[PDB]
Amino acid sequence: AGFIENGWEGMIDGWYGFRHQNSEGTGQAADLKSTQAAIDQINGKLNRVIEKTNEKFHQIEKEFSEVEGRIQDLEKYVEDTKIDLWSYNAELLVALENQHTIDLTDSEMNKLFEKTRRQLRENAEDMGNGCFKIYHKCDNACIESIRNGTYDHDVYRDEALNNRF
Amino acid sequence: AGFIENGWEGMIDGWYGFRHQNSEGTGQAADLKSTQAAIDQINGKLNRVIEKTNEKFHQIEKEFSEVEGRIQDLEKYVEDTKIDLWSYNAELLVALENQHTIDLTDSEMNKLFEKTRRQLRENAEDMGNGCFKIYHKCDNACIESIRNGTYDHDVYRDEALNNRF
Amino acid sequence: AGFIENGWEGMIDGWYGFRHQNSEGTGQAADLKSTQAAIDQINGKLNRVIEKTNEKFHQIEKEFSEVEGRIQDLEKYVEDTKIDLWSYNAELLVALENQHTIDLTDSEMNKLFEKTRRQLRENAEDMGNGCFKIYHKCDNACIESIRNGTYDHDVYRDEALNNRF
Amino acid sequence: TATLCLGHHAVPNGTLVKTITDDQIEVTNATELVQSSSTGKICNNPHRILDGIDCTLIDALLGDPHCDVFQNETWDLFVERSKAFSNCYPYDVPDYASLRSLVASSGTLEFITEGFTWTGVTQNGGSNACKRGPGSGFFSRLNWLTKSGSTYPVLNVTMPNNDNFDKLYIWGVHHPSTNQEQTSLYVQASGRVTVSTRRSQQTIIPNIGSRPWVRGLSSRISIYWTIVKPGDVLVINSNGNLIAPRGYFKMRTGKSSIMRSDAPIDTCISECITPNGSIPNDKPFQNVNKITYGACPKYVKQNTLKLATGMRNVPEK
Amino acid sequence: TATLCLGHHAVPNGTLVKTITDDQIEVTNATELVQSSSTGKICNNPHRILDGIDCTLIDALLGDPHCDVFQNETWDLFVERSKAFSNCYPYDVPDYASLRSLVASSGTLEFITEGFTWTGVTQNGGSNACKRGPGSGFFSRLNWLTKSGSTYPVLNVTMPNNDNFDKLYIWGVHHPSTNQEQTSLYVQASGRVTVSTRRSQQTIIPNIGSRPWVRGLSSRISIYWTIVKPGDVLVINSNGNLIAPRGYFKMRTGKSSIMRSDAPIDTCISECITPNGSIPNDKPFQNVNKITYGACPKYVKQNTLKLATGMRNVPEK
Amino acid sequence: TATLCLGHHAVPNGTLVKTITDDQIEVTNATELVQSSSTGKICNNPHRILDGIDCTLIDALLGDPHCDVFQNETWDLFVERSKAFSNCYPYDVPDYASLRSLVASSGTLEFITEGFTWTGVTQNGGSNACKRGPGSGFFSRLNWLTKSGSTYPVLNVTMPNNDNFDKLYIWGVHHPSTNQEQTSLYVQASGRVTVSTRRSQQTIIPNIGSRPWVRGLSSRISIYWTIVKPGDVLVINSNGNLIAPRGYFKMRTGKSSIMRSDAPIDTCISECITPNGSIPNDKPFQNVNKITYGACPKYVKQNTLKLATGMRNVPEK
Ligand SMILES: *[C@@H]1O[C@H](CO)[C@@H](O)[C@H](O)[C@H]1NC(C)=O
Ligand SMILES: *[C@@H]1O[C@H](CO)[C@@H](O)[C@H](O)[C@H]1NC(C)=O
Ligand SMILES: *[C@@H]1O[C@H](CO)[C@@H](O)[C@H](O)[C@H]1NC(C)=O
Ligand SMILES: *[C@@H]1O[C@H](CO)[C@@H](O)[C@H](O)[C@H]1NC(C)=O
Ligand SMILES: *[C@@H]1O[C@H](CO)[C@@H](O)[C@H](O)[C@H]1NC(C)=O
Ligand SMILES: *[C@@H]1O[C@H](CO)[C@@H](O)[C@H](O)[C@H]1NC(C)=O
Ligand SMILES: *[C@@H]1O[C@H](CO)[C@@H](O)[C@H](O)[C@H]1NC(C)=O
Ligand SMILES: *[C@@H]1O[C@H](CO)[C@@H](O)[C@H](O)[C@H]1NC(C)=O
Ligand SMILES: *[C@@H]1O[C@H](CO)[C@@H](O)[C@H](O)[C@H]1NC(C)=O
Ligand SMILES: *[C@@H]1O[C@H](CO)[C@@H](O)[C@H](O)[C@H]1NC(C)=O
Ligand SMILES: *[C@@H]1O[C@H](CO)[C@@H](O)[C@H](O)[C@H]1NC(C)=O
Ligand SMILES: *[C@@H]1O[C@H](CO)[C@@H](O)[C@H](O)[C@H]1NC(C)=O
Ligand SMILES: *[C@@H]1O[C@H](CO)[C@@H](O)[C@H](O)[C@H]1NC(C)=O
Ligand SMILES: *[C@@H]1O[C@H](CO)[C@@H](O)[C@H](O)[C@H]1NC(C)=O
Ligand SMILES: *[C@@H]1O[C@H](CO)[C@@H](O)[C@H](O)[C@H]1NC(C)=O
Ligand SMILES: *[C@@H]1O[C@H](CO)[C@@H](O)[C@H](O)[C@H]1NC(C)=O
Ligand SMILES: *[C@@H]1O[C@H](CO)[C@@H](O)[C@H](O)[C@H]1NC(C)=O
Ligand SMILES: *[C@@H]1O[C@H](CO)[C@@H](O)[C@H](O)[C@H]1NC(C)=O
Repeated sequence: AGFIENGWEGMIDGWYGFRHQNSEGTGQAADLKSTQAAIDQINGKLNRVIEKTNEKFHQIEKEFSEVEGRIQDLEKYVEDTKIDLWSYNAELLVALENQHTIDLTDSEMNKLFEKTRRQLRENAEDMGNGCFKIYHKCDNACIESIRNGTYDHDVYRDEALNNRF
Repeated sequence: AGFIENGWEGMIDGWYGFRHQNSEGTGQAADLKSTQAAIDQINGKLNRVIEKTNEKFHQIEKEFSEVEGRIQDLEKYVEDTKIDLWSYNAELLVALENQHTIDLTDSEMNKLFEKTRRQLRENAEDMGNGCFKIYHKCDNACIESIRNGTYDHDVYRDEALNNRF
Repeated sequence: AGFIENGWEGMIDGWYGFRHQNSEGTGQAADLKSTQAAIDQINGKLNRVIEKTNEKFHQIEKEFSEVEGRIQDLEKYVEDTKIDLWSYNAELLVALENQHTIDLTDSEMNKLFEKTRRQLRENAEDMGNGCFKIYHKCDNACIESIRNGTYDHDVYRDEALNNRF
Repeated sequence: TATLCLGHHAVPNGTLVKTITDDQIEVTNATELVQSSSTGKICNNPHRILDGIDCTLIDALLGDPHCDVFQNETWDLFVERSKAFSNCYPYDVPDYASLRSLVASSGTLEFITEGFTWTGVTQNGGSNACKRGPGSGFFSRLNWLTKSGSTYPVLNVTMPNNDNFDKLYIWGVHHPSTNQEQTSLYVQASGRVTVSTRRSQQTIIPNIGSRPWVRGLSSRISIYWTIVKPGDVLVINSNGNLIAPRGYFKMRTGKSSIMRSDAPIDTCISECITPNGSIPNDKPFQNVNKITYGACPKYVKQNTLKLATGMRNVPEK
Repeated sequence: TATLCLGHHAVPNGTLVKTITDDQIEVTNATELVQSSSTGKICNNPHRILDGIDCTLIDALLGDPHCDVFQNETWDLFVERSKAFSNCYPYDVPDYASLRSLVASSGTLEFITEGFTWTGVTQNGGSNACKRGPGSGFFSRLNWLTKSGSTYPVLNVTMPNNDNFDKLYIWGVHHPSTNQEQTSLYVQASGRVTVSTRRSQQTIIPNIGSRPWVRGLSSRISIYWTIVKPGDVLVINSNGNLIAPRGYFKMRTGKSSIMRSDAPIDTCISECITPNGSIPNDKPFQNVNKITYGACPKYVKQNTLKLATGMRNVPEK
Repeated sequence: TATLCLGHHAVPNGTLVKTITDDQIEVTNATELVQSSSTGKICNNPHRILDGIDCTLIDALLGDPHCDVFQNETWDLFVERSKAFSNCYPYDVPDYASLRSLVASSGTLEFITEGFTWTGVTQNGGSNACKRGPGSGFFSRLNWLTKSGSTYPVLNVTMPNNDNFDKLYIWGVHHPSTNQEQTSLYVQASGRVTVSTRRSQQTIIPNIGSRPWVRGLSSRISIYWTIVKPGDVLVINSNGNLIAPRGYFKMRTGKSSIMRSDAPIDTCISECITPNGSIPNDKPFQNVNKITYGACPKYVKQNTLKLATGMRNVPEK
């Protein structure tokens, strides 16, 4: 895909979208449904989904000015144990969350692509670069019909198949 | 997909399956191989895969009736630390397990779809609603052949391609 | 896929690759880009990505030769708590890491397949067994062109479409 | 042509679960992972449960007259009740909690009487604060030694451990309310009690004075203990105020413990005991209590956790 | 024909994050999950912050003349400073740390004077080591009892708890530098102090001898405490060296604590306090300190953790 | 036409791993994450390992005649052996475990002799229970003071810390077996030992009586310690039973520790030491022991954990 080859530095009205070329020239528009879906999943994740702030008050002493022996050794041990475990949880959590963010945003891109491909049916071919070659004249009203989910492939097959084969 | 648009409240003989319409009327049948595969993965997960019950006996005191000072402060601290960490593990684990259940069951649905699509080859088109339009007459024996993995696309291409193009 | 039906015990020059049959006979070659990508992800994961060795020195006593009462009970409790939590982390981590290894290597196989399918475009059909049937004569130079990403589908469509339809 | 539709089942009413990417997603089925309730009763199987009815473990250990039924008793779990009370000569146990832990984990009150010989003293003194039967009495496992005639010798007694197990000795020190009691009771202006082994020693000095009145007495007894290992020797040296051991408790290791609970005990089977009663152990987590015994679910803060047991539920509409 | 291209946005300069499969991947946006800095100041809201300026909590408890401003004071967090110093009769507190913890968590120095009657002794003795105003003095919550005329009776005083809360009593024991002080101060060759309740007792024996000189004195006072619950009784018995209580501190339970910090306090609002000052609590983790109070982020070793807030950044080229 | 087949490799014999969705899945390759074995030997590099052969750390500290080889010795790890034994005047250390921890973490027995002057007493007393050479002796770092002629004065000695480091003083108290020993040894019916600093004091009262016989003696010595910080002062006051310090141990901070092990030490290099011997540290987890020192893998319960290093293995058939 074209979305593997690169992203668009020129797209500022959304995260995912369409770019096109036809007889009326070129243009661009964001897809707001896939943009919002990716955003909602992320905003949820950045919030307190599996963790929250706990309020704590009186606790053990963590710093000492004197050498005491066994009790102090245990208090230090307990605190170091707690820190190592929370530091671990923080590494694993961030790597898992980042792994899921990359995967959900790549998936939203692929979903838009498959969604488009099945709307077009046999009237278009996948060029291997994130683009569909549409085999019939498709003007700006047609491109918007594809973009908003109303493209009717049955009014184009007679032309599109003649151009494909 | 049709499996995104909705599920079937009328399907009770399995989790995944087929519904069809042909010259003999309509019908429905569950796919038992994908149903069982999803079930086996889930039954494993609901079992002691990454966790088990531990048997514990004598332990520290966790409740106190008197104000003692340092030792009691440490005992409470140790127990609160343990609880916060296990409560965290429970949230992360359940959210991860649920994330994997949704993903494995969506994937089993998509696998059945791709499996069907390649059996049909060029004799059918993906309509974008979880359905394949079969371009040749396909009676109830044909539908079962597709369902049990024995459909021979080479005996239909001559008809199916004439109807597609 | 053919990569679901089986792997190749005869492939030793990489992890992923191609096998072919044409007018010049048969052959095999590994795909080094997908082989290295899978390896790099794994070598990273097998390294200290979310965990590292900590160096520890003086610590609490963990074994006792006498019955002491409360302090010893707390020291044992603290150590058992630590062990149960790290044992849990080890089970969850290994199962998650193995889940990701299987998923990334299955995905690299599917990526090579889709990559090949879009290079071939309409000049080949997916046979449902990890193989593409190429509908034009494709000699050893052609097969290498497909393998190294330089296949030009536009010089074959006139032949390939006549053989497909 | 024909249409072949692929899909999956749905249910009229699903349930909500949480995932990494979604806060609430409806699924066909979900199970509950937190056990949030108990039966309110403690099961007497498979574990051996010993209901201390009005006794604490220490009163049972010392031999309080109301706890005579617990002599040589065993348990996997000793259960203390909020109604428990003491009714004997007033006492204290420095580091009470450790003695309670030692005895609870040993799991037995098996007691073996030993031939200690105390000469020049009067043996078996009692009090009206610890009545046994119609008259005065004392703790059944202790021997209150007092003067004989007009004297009280220094007692020096040796009791070797030639056995193959550890012996637990319980002993104590009397604390008179006045200077006029200590010299009429054991004829000594300043008593001391020293108990020792080949590895450690404890020396206790009695403290004279009035404490608040408990059961008619302003005086107190302090309880101390020592453990003698095989090959070691117990030596007791005193010149007054000795509440002597009568023998030893046999120590054991194992699964035994102690819990505080007012829950009743019944004829049922359960591997997990909490102070709110027994709970099922078929879920990985519980939020019934933090205090548990046996094959129990992990304690968590959450009252509920739903684990999807199926796919997303998408109704037909 | 026409071309319809699908894609996603990119940014001129993205940021790197870590995943399970990749050590460094560039993303369009990422946020920071570790709070690594403080304002350097402690906020005085919403928590009640009590700056002990040159006082420690124990000096404020005992009544050191420089800490007279903390009488009947309350706090959610008591802040000790490195500049704090003592300036009164030299003292020690066995298990200092526990007393400091008890008072800090109670959260108050509310003190109620009680009608203790000490007969046959001289009340309110002081020292030039604890000047109050131009002359000698002592800790404001303690009463140093000495001989009266030529005698010192055994003091036996009873103070019952008929209230519905726990009472904390602070008392101590004097340790003279010489045999020539103890018999001129409280006419007694061997003093003892016994303080007791219906459940426990403490008996302290004074230790005669010279210690290093502190503020001109080679003598010391040891501080002890006891808690009397409703229905219980406080009894004090002594034949010399008693630094008597003047009443009790009212005990409370709650969110109160203590911290050591040299950070200044200001007019700002923050729920999380560390010894380096208040920090924001809008991130799940912090690496400012391990010592925290209030609604704080978890302490981690990492100085930074980046969480992707967007997709992979793939520049146009 | 032509056929182009895509696929991946397989191996004749793969290995099984566990995933989230599968309990056992065969993969081409897998590695082991738990180190389950040791060499049975302790490596003497890179850490400095000190084999106490028949000594414990405390006997080495005190100066037991068999431990004379450990004077002024240092270690990163002190290794105690099960064969270690004491052979000197019988002793006890209240809170033994804390002293053992303090010395072990300091990492040195460097000892500096100080000019303590003890007047009116006989210095350097010994016993046949601690023979040194052919005659009687004592612990090398302690000074047993006894009467001189017919008297024993109260000793009052001051030793200031004008250095820039902490000084550890080890001292003790003698406990005679009888009233007929204490008045012939240090002419005193009731001895006391008080050791103090500007911040704390310890007063010990000797306890007279026979203990079980150890090496021919029914008497005992108790060991106590104190730490003097720069600017502070050590003061010792006694009227009998003082086992005097001869100087101080220099305290240090660092990586030093102590372990109990019967494993031999050899000429190899390993960063991780367990009591079963050194182990490799190239795996994240180990199940060799819970007691570890240095750059060690985490201890887990599992004997094995397999991490896939490759893809699913699907044989040709
Ligand atoms: C989609 O776009 C076309 C062309 O602009 C318009 O006629 C049609 O009404 C739009 N449909 C929807 C659902 O917005
Ligand atoms: C599949 O179904 C057809 C039609 O019912 C039947 O003839 C065929 O034998 C079945 N094959 C298998 C493998 O069950
Ligand atoms: C791909 O292979 C063909 C046939 O061997 C060769 O002519 C061509 O130069 C190769 N291209 C690349 C990029 O290696
Ligand atoms: C779903 O549950 C609600 C109660 O929460 C009930 O009123 C409703 O009838 C149920 N619907 C179905 C389809 O079972
Ligand atoms: C759904 O799970 C519950 C357990 O919570 C079980 O009782 C019920 O039988 C399950 N239902 C189905 C449809 O499997
Ligand atoms: C307790 O067991 C010992 C075992 O020797 C026995 O001598 C003693 O009589 C028993 N006591 C009771 C109360 O059964
Ligand atoms: C000491 O005070 C108590 C009250 O607690 C009283 O009962 C007792 O008789 C008094 N004794 C003396 C020595 O006067
Ligand atoms: C039982 O659970 C309740 C919470 O509902 C708790 O307050 C109580 O302390 C528990 N039982 C006991 C006696 O610990
Ligand atoms: C990216 O950041 C660097 C500084 O780290 C700066 O020099 C460069 O100009 C920036 N590039 C863009 C496109 O903003
Ligand atoms: C990216 O995240 C930061 C927070 O670190 C935020 O301030 C910024 O506005 C975000 N930018 C975009 C493009 O959303
Ligand atoms: C402290 O509060 C008590 C409450 O009864 C009051 O009697 C006393 O005078 C108050 N002391 C100060 C210093 O305000
Ligand atoms: C004891 O030694 C101190 C020095 O610490 C000295 O000031 C004091 O006068 C001496 N007292 C006696 C009893 O000689
Ligand atoms: C503040 O942070 C620093 C680390 O930069 C730490 O050394 C210091 O101890 C912290 N503050 C206090 C007074 O604890
Ligand atoms: C696989 O291992 C078994 C022993 O567990 C051995 O007998 C068998 O020959 C091996 N097979 C292959 C193909 O290496
Ligand atoms: C498989 O992993 C092992 C380590 O357990 C390694 O020794 C071996 O060389 C690896 N084999 C392959 C095929 O990479
Ligand atoms: C130990 O070190 C000190 C350092 O001043 C030295 O005086 C002393 O003689 C040394 N002792 C031994 C046994 O080497
Ligand atoms: C005290 O008993 C011991 C035996 O432990 C004995 O050796 C010693 O001589 C006895 N001493 C007295 C005071 O009779
Ligand atoms: C060495 O491992 C064994 C378990 O096989 C354990 O029993 C033993 O205690 C360990 N070594 C030591 C001396 O701690």
